[PDB]
Amino acid sequence: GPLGSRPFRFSPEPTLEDIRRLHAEFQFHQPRNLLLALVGEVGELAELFQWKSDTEPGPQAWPPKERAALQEELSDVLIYLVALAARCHVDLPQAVISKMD
Amino acid sequence: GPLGSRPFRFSPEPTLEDIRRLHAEFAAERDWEQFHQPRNLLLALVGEVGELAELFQWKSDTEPGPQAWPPKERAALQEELSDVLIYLVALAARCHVDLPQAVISK
Amino acid sequence: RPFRFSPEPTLEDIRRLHAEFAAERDWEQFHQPRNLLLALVGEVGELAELFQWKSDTEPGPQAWPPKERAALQEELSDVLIYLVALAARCHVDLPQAVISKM
Amino acid sequence: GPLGSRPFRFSPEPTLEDIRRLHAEFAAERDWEQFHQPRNLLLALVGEVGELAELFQWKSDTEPGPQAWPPKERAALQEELSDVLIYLVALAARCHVDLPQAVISKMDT
Repeated sequence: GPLGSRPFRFSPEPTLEDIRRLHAEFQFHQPRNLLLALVGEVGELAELFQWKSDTEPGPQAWPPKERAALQEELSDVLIYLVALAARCHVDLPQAVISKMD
Repeated sequence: GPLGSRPFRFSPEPTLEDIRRLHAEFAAERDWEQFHQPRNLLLALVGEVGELAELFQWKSDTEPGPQAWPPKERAALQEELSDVLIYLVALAARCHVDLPQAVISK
Repeated sequence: RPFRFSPEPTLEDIRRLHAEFAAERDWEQFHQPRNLLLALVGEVGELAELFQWKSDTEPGPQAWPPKERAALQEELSDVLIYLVALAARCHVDLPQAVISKM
Repeated sequence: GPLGSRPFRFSPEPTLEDIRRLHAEFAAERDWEQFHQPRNLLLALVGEVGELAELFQWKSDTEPGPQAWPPKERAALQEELSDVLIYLVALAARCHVDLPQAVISKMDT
């Protein structure tokens, strides 16, 4: 019915290419520095779930404030991941295809 | 000159959404959804982040750069980078977070 | 004065000290394997942050100024404590798993 | 009963200092001190944390549980927990941080 279960989907933009072009528009962008920075954000992301066990409600039912924190940490991880991949000259989008075979 | 010249770029596709749907299909087709719970995907991502760090662990800061890494290492790097990306996408989708939008927002 | 770790506390001391700090707070419900594992990943992240701005220059962390060294000690010990807590929750004898690993 | 539970405890040794020495000896024998710079050890630690995370990734916490896993898995667990501790010890030492003392200092507040 009209009140439930629309499928979840991502917006079509920005794309991985757009995201990279945005990062460079914003030294310390050495591979290991970006890798360490990624690890730090992955840690932030993990902090949000550490005490969130089975006995509790999942992320799509978390309070708007909590969800906002989740969107931020997920975002940070992606940003450094794109930056790192770019820096390494790895065609990230393609790498995903050259994988699934 | 007409030599080592290539303004590195990402291909215009797959898009993050293409990657999501792509991975969603691959899973639904194998009945993997049961494993795709948030903490599971989070821990899977951490596992892949560990694999990626392994490629850089003994690599010095003054060295050439991943760009100049032998081909076998460059291939491993491609795989791990994209392994981490796939799980990050799976995790955001499972949490119903529109990743692309959260990044421009960020 | 050659560098060394102090003789104690030991890993067992650490396990004990942590086990009591939490008990005196009724935190046992929070010490489930995956919870502790994720908390540990969280601290490894804090530790990583102290080094992303750096580079392995000859003068290492040993020459880091006071505030930065206090921070490194803190994050390092934060990681160790959750690791100890995780091992205990898993009934893994960490000290022995180590020697038996050589 | 006789087949019921019992208090869990770590062995009295090796100590953290003992572990630092054993690892130092190992890197000495194989000549790895040159690769054991702080950032290398951190990233190596991150790698082992990844190995450890893999053992738990598809396991719920309301499931059998580690103290009940198959011996082969419990063996892998022991190995990965050890790997994380070893690099942690190595990173600390390489940074001249008295790890045990840092714990005490922490507990003081």
